[PDB]
Amino acid sequence: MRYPSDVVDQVFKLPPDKGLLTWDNDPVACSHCARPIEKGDLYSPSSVGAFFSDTRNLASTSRSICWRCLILRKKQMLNGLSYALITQDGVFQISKDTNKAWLFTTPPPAPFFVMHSSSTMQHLCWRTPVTLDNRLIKVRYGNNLFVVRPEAIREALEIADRMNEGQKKWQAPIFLDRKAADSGHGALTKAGREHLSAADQEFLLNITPGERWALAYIMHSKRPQPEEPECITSKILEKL
RNA sequence: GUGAGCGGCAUCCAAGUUACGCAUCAGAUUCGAGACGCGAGUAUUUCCCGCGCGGG
Ligand SMILES: [Zn+2]
Repeated sequence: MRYPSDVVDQVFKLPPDKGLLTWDNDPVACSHCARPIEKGDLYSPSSVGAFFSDTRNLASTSRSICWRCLILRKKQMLNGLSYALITQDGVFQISKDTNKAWLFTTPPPAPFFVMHSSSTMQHLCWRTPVTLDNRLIKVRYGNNLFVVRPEAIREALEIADRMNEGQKKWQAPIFLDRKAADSGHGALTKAGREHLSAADQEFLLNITPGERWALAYIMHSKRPQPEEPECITSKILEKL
């Protein structure tokens, strides 16, 4: 899998819609997934409407949308892929905290896309870049493009465990917000400020925003136990 | 063509109501406007201070 639109024909196996124009000009990328639209490929002109708030994330100004993206842009597809992890095998739901911990500590090997909506409904799937290697996971949370490294997540979890192994009252070394919205997101808490060594503080201050967002779900007083998410592509196909 | 470019934390809200610086406490005890200015002592030079003259 190479493009976000590749999930349609590879895990949803949906044939293209009808009434679609056929490109008969010089190739140009899809305005959504940057996929080339060569001669003979089925496309459709852009008709996003006045409620499209993702003009900044458009891959190109070609005003053309491939059929895979047209399938992806359906309301049933948007709602189904709000908290979805699309691997080669199928589509899983990472909405639960345990699923997030499993994904960010024991990721699947194959290429996969990670989606997470920050609101009721958002355009995600055609914006998420593919994660080619599980060591450098690219996560699209709403409008933010996050890079999550599972090794850094594990190291931060170990740092917290060493910090709070003895004290009965568990305290978060770093202030984290699940929405990545608080003005104190990523700042060191007091307990971590005078209970962590210089190296651990330096490591905590030098984590990517995506790692802070992930730890905002995985790092708590009682760490969630990782579990495999349930397959969802059947539900999405049935509702489509 | 710096994962760039583009993007109002913004709108609305009474610190207010009620409350005695007040009650009590000698500026008192002693003592004169009534006393204080020379009619006090001889005759012509003696030791001396400034130097004929000032002066013990
Ligand atoms: Zn596309």
